[PDB]
Amino acid sequence: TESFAQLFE
Amino acid sequence: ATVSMRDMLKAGVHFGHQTRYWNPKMKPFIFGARNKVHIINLEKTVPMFNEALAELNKIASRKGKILFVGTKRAASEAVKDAALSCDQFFVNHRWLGGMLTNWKTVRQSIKRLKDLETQSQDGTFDKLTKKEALMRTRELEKLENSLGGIKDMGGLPDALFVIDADHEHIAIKEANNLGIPVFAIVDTNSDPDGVDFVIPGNDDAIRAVTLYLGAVAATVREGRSQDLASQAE
Amino acid sequence: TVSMRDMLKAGVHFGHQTRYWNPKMKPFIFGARNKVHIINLEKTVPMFNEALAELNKIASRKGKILFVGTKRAASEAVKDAALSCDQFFVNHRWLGGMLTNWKTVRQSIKRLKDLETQSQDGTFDKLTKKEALMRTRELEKLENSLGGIKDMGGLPDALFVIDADHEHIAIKEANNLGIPVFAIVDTNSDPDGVDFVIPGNDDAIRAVTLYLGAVAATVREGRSQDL
Ligand SMILES: [Zn+2]
Repeated sequence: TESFAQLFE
Repeated sequence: ATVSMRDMLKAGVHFGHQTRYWNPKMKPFIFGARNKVHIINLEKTVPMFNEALAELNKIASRKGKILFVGTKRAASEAVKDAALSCDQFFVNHRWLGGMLTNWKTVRQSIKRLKDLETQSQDGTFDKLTKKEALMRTRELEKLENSLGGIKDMGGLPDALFVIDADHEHIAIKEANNLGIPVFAIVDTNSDPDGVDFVIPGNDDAIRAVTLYLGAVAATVREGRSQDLASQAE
Repeated sequence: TVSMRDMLKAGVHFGHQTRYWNPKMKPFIFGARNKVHIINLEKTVPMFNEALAELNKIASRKGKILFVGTKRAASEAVKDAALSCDQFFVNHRWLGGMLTNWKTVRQSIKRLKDLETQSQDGTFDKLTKKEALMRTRELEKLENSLGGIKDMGGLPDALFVIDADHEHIAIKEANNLGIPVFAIVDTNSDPDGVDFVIPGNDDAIRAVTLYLGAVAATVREGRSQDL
């Protein structure tokens, strides 16, 4: 799954 | 006691349950819905957790009794080891109903329990019968299962650290009735109003659970360091 | 050979309460905390390692080490350790004149060994008449301390003491005769006459066994290298 940091960005 | 905002990400703290079983009160800690699940907001999570860590650390410094509660079988084993490692006792699976309040009545139970343990290397050899022997062993086992891990306390504990909270709503009710502060790893389906330190994690996968256990374990060792000696060599 | 992780587990760093402390030991102390002095382990090991070297040196010439552990707790522990290395031990009161007054104690050991056999063989039995009780009880008293050195051991070449205060009487007689001494000095014990010194907790059961282990190890090793 994609990293939370990138998702939140 | 500042667990990387990324370590928990791999642990599994982000994955809650589905909407069909979602406490509407938990809205302050939501990030959206992956496959209709509910992804806890880690950014919202983390200050509270670290704050509680410090809170629990100052407790152990004042030498306030801590406690942990058993949950699922995997959770229970993990909780036991972390607790035994340092101190602060630990529950196991049932919480023995109204332990708090009926702490005086269960005190007599603890007394009988310890006597039997002592008499388990005494009464066993003499007057043993093919009937009484099974009685003694079996009863001890049952008593130990839950009462064991609490027998040490010899008094009223000054704190509590449960997991999920929902699975132990009973435990929180008694704690609220005495003032004893508590901490709970609330999840997407857990009423946190009764908790004084909302840890919006996820009681699941064990992995992440092991993280919380490891964390607090470390904070209570800092309390023991203030109770023993400072770091040096 | 011991490591910092070894001691840190046992608690060697733990020192007596603040009040009780000889300011002469301040160098071997790091920073006191919670009204308790914390030994500076960083200094302990370098000296403990040197002392183990010295003990190996001694055992090379087949010298006789003597272990002193009056402290009730460590007393039994010292007994066991001295067996593996076959060195002499004294786990009770360090009878005054133990070394200085050798002539008297030597005659005493003679009396002991003689009594030992007689009763062991059975002579004592036939006598009975409460006189057998007297000679058996005398053996017990003598063995309670004299035991451990019965096999000669005249004027050893070193003394290993757990505490550097309680056994001050021993740490003195040896200085008079010039016999080197070692001690697990704590923070409340005078660092005098100890020669090779070793800042270490002398109370905890855990820590004493650690010291006993390492010292017994080196002593037998030295015997083997000469062998
Ligand atoms: Zn859950």
